[PDB]
Amino acid sequence: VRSSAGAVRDAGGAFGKREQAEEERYFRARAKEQLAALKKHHENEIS
Amino acid sequence: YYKANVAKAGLVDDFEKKFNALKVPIPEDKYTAQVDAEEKEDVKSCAEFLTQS
Amino acid sequence: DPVQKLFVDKIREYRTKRQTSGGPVDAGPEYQQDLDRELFKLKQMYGKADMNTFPNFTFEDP
Amino acid sequence: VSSILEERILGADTSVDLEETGRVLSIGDGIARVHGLRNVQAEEMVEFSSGLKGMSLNLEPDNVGVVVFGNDKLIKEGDIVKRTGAIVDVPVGEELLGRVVDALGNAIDGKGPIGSKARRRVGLKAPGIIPRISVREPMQTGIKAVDSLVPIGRGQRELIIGDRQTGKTSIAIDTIINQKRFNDGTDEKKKLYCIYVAIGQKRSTVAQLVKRLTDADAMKYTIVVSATASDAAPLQYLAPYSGCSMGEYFRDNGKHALIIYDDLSKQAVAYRQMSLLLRRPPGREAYPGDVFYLHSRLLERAAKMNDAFGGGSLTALPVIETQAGDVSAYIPTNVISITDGQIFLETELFYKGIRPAINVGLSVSRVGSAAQTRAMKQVAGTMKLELAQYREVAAFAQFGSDLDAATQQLLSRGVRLTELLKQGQYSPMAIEEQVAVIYAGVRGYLDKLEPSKITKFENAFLSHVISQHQALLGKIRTDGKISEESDAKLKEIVTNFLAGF
Ligand SMILES: Nc1ncnc2c1ncn2[C@@H]1O[C@H](COP(=O)(O)OP(=O)(O)OP(=O)(O)O)[C@@H](O)[C@H]1O
Ligand SMILES: [Mg+2]
Repeated sequence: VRSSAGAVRDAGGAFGKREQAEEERYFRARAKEQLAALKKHHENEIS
Repeated sequence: YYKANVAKAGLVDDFEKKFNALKVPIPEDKYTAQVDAEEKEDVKSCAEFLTQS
Repeated sequence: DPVQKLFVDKIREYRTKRQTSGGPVDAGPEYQQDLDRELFKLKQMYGKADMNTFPNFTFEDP
Repeated sequence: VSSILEERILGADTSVDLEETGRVLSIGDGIARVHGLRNVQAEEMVEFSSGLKGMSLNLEPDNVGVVVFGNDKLIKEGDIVKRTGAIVDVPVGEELLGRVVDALGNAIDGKGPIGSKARRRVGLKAPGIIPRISVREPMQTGIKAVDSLVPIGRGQRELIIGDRQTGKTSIAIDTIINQKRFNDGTDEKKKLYCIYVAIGQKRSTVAQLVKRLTDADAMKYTIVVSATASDAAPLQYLAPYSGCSMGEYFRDNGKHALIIYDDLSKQAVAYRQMSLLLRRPPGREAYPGDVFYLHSRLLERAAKMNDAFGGGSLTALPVIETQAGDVSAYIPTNVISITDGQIFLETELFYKGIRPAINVGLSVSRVGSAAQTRAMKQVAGTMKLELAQYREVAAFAQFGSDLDAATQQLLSRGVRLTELLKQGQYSPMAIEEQVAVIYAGVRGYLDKLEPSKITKFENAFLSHVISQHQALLGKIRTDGKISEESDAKLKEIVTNFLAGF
């Protein structure tokens, strides 16, 4: 009897979905700031 | 052995002889030219640097 | 050894065959078709170079 | 041709004989129920009229249940079954080396016929308790992890267990290829005559395999039995014993052999089909009650004869496949309690980049220190202790920092050793090169070198040692120990090289 790696997501329990939740915060916020920065960049390049 | 198994009339020894006649092109020294480098480097170190040092 | 008529039967069918070997008797055009297909496939496995000479190279130096 | 056909006809056996006989009552699913054959020995080879074979496996009081060695499309209720009186036997000798034979020792390679002289049964008994002598010599597999942490002596059963596509056959074939250096050399006390039994594989896989072996010119000393997926159940149930008898010939002829069963979980399935069709009572997972006797009487032929019976040997590396690390299933536990070890392979390790994906935590060998050379023993004792220490606290790895410098050292050593154990495919290494690399690894001559580069170092080091200091390696190899002079010389080479890179 043993365990595996990357198994807190397969169970789909409470943690399996809270983990999706946490990751999705982090990367939604990062995507927002990255989109703003890319905008800023192209708008600056108009000059 | 080839002639033995190879019932072909003469192609066996035909190619045998032709092969034995054919000779490979040995490559020729063409990079082999920068030797003065050594000597002129020798100058930089042994003449242009020896006396100044 | 000739006591078994089977041996002589096979033997003289064989003989008549060898005498007929002036050509491959009763080859049948399907024989030729099989030859065709497999001979091509063999050649492609062996390449397309003319199978008669010493294909020259004229090797390239650095 | 024609002229050859003449003696092809002549070279026959036309004679007839007064033979016993029984007539088929029934047929279907590959199981004839012959009626008659009153004097047929259990487990005997009968021949049907059409031309097939059969192994009269189930002597019931009124009929004999025979198992056909092929499609029974050729058999009909009413056919004649004539007994031969001879238990199943197979050809043996050194004529087989380099050939490919099927379960019954019939060349399926084209390439002419087998010119064997002496045959041999397939249901012999294993050597007793007195003939054997303790396992002492090593079988260099050429794989760092196998050859240092989980050694394999000659005369030892070493299960190679693991899930699907983790590299079990690759380990076996690296082992087969490694023996080339011995089998080309001189001494006859280090030549291993590998055998490879392919069960349940498709003929394409065995063809690719023999291609690999031929490329490395490793066929001149290998036999390759093959009961592939299309061959009726009896020929898969019976191939391992054909291989084991071909190997027993060497073993009792004072030679050293090595037999690789691949898989042994596709032989038990074939035996289950045979039994369930013969209507024998089923058991757990539907396997009969003999699926332990089956394997046990096979893997107990791998012995190491003493010096009064010749001094021969027969290793055995049964490859087993476990369904998602379910080592508790029936067959995995049946074959784990027969053998002297296990080389566990895992996919978490295979995809982390640790290839070969050996899981040193679960892999053990119950000979242990013995079955190693004194040099490899000296290196591997410290390596094993260091790796165990690293494993017991690897859980912290993802943090690393924020922790004591002692555990930081432990992680910085374990990572280096793990990276050193990584190996390529079909690139086995002589024992001296393994000792050199793992010496440069366990003595701290890499702790200051970033892990990502270790592999580079390894290769470079070998190129810088093989081409430069073959004398030192020969000194280590001929006497398999590190004399203080050799130790210091290794230290100097490691230090100066690392400085020069
Ligand atoms: N040392 C290695 N380095 C890199 N890749 C490897 C190594 N060993 C095995 N592999 C890869 O693992 C794959 C499977 O190998 P292999 O057939 O040996 O495993 P297997 O368990 O026998 O497969 P199966 O169980 O399906 O027969 C191969 O495609 C090979 O590329
Ligand atoms: Mg395999």
